[PDB]
Amino acid sequence: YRQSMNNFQGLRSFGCRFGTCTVQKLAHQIYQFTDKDKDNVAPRSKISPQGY
Repeated sequence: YRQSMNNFQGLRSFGCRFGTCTVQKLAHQIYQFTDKDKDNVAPRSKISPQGY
């Protein structure tokens, strides 16, 4: 089993200008807690961990 990794304003939420830890990889969640916009894609449609 696994759980959250962390939580804060934004201290360790960045390190590389581009790659696997940039505004692009971070914004992935920016629209996950609000989901204001959509582009024919969802976290459930892609993967299906079934709450693991």
